[PDB]
Amino acid sequence: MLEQPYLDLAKKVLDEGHFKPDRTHTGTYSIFGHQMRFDLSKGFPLLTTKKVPFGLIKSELLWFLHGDTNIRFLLQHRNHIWDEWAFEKWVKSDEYHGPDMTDFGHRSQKDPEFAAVYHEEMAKFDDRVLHDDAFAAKYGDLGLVYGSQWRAWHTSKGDTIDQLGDVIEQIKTHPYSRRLIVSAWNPEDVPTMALPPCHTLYQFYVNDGKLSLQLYQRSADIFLGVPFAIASYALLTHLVAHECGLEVGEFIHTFGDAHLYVNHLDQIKEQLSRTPRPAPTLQLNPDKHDIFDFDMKDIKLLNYDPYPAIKAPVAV
Amino acid sequence: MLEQPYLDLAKKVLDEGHFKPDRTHTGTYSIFGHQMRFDLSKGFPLLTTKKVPFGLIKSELLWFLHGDTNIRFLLQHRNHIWDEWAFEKWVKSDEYHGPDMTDFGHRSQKDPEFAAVYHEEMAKFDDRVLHDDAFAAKYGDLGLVYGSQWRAWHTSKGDTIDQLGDVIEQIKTHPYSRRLIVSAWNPEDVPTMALPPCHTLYQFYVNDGKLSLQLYQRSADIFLGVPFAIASYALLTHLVAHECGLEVGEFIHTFGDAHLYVNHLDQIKEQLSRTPRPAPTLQLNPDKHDIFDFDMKDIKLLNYDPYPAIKAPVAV
Ligand SMILES: O=c1ccn([C@H]2C[C@H](O)[C@@H](COP(=O)(O)O)O2)c(=O)[nH]1
Ligand SMILES: O=c1ccn([C@H]2C[C@H](O)[C@@H](COP(=O)(O)O)O2)c(=O)[nH]1
Repeated sequence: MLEQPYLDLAKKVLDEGHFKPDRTHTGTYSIFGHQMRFDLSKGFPLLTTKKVPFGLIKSELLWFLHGDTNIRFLLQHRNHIWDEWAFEKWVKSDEYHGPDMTDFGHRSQKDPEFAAVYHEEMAKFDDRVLHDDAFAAKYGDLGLVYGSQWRAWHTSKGDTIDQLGDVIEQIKTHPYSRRLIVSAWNPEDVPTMALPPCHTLYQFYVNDGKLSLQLYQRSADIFLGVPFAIASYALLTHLVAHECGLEVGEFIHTFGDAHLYVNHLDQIKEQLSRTPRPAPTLQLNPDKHDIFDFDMKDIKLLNYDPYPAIKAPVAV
Repeated sequence: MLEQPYLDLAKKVLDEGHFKPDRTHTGTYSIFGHQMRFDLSKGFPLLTTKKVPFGLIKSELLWFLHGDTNIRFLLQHRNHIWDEWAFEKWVKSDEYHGPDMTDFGHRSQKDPEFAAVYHEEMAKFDDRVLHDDAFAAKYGDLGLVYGSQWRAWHTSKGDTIDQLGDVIEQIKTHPYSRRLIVSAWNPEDVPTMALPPCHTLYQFYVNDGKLSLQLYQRSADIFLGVPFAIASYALLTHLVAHECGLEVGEFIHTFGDAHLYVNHLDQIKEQLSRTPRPAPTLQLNPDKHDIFDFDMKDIKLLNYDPYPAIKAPVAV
C-alpha cells in the first residue's frame, strides 16, 4: 500500500528512536537520516489511516505558488494554519491594546480563562486582516515565507529571483539537468527567523518522460507535520508535471531530524492499528496549464475514503 | 565492512540504473534518490578497494576551512584538483597571449599535440600563481568556492557570514538544535556559475554525546567523485567533533542524481571484484582544538592498506 513507508517510518522511530530534548520543551524520540519513497503513479499519498484535510494543503500550496506571503488569502480560504505567525507580530506591536497575550499559544494548553479570550482576540485580528486593507499590509504579511522564497528571493542588489519559475522553464528546455533545485534556506535570514524553513530544499529530475521530486526536510514532526508535507509536495510534483507536459514519477522524502513528540505516542500506536485502504486519485484540470494560475477548483481528489481523524496536542 | 554501502550503491546503479544523457555529452546510468550510511566509529571510510589519495582530500578540506578561495594554497600542497577552474579564467582573458586553448580539457582526450602543450601552459599559469603575487590575486582566486560559501556568505548588505563558524558555536551551546545547517547553494549565483556546488548542503546533529552529519549532494559521479566526497565530509565530522569535544557518530550521504558514466563501466566492475580489507583509523592532534588552525601535520591516517588504484578518463 502506498502510505506504507510512513507507517514504517513511524513504527521505526518508536523502536530505534533515541530520546532527545528540543526547542519547545516537550520531549521527542528522534532518528537522524531517513528517506522514503512514494511512486506517485500508484495513486495519491494522502493518508487513509487518519483523515488529512486536503483543502488546507491545497489552499496553502496555491498561496505559495502565487509568491504571496499575506494571510488574507488563506483566511479567504478558511485556512488558518499561519495565523499565530502574523498574530504574534500584532501582539508585540504598539497598536495591540488588548489583554495578556504573551506566550498565548503555550498558555492556551492550560488556560486560566485564556482559551476563549485568545480565540476571540484572533477572531478580531483575522477579521481586520480580511477587511482593513491597511491592517493587512502591516500585520498580515508574514514577510519571508515559502512564497517569497520560491518566487521572490531577494538578492544583494535589491532585486528578486523566481527560483521556481526559472526551474520550470529549465525542466522545459533541459529536463536532464542535475541543477533543478529550489532553495528555501537563506543564510542571511535564518539567524533572526521565527521558524527557519523545515522544507529546506527540493530537487526536480526528469527521465523516461517522468518527473520526480526529492525534498530534504531538516526537521519533521512525524505525527502532525509529515502527513501534510507528503501531500503538499506530491501535489507540487503533479502540478509541475502537468505544466511541463510530463508524466509523474516518484516523490522522495529525505529527513534530517525525524521525530515523534513524547505526547504523541498513544495517538500514533492508535494509528498503527489501522489497515490502509486504496489510495485516492488526483485529477487536474486539463484546460489549464499555467499552474501559477491554478484555482482551488482545478484540483480534484477522487476516491478519498479515510479512517476518522486522530486528535493530538500541538507540542510547545 | 564499512565501505560496503558504496559497493552496494555502485552495483545498484549498474542494475536499476536507467540510461540518461547529460551536460558533458557522455552517457550516464542514473538513479535518483539514494542514501547510505557510514558508522564513523567503526573506522574511516576511505576506500580500500582502490587507492584514494587522502593527501588531496586533506589539503583541500583545510583550504575550505580557511575560507580561502585561491589556488595558491593547493598548489603549495601539490594539489591541482582546481587548476582548470582558475586556468580557464586565464585563457579567456586579455593577457593570455598563448596557443589555442579553447575547450582544452575535452581536446586533451584526443590531442593533435595538445596534451604536452596544454600541460605546459598549465605549468606556466601555476608557477606564476605561486610567484607573481599580483597574478595570483587575479587568476588564482576562484571567487565563489566552498570556502567563501561556508565561511564568507555575502549578504544583501555588502556583509559576510561565517555559516560554519556560527554552526560550530551553535553545536557548543545548543547541540540538540535541528537548525545546524550550512548551505552552499546561493540562488543568486548559480545562474552564472561554472559549476554549481554538488555538495549542496549538510546538516549537523548531536545526541548521546555523538555528532552526525548528513550531506545532500545534488549530483554524484559514483566512480570518481563519490569516493572523495565520503572522505572529505567524514573528515569534517571528525574535526568538528574533536573541536566541540564530542564523540563521532555517523556520516550520512544522500544523493539527488547518483550516476555512473558510460565510459566508467569496466573500471567499476573491475573494482567490484575486490574484497574490502579492514578500514583505516583517523588520528587527530590532541593538543590542537581550533580546527580553523589545523595543519596538514595534525591529521594522521593509520592502517591504510588499499588495492592498487584504478585509472579512468574524466568524462567531458
Ligand atoms: O511539514 C512540516 C512543517 C513543520 N513541521 C515542524 C518541524 C518541527 O517539529 C517544528 C519546528 O521546530 P524546529 O525544528 O524549528 O526547532 O515544526 C513538521 O513536522 N512538518
Ligand atoms: O564529490 C563530488 C564533486 C563533483 N562531482 C561531479 C558531479 C557531476 O558528475 C559533475 C558536475 O556535473 P553537473 O551535475 O553540474 O551537471 O561533477 C562528483 O561526482 N562528486
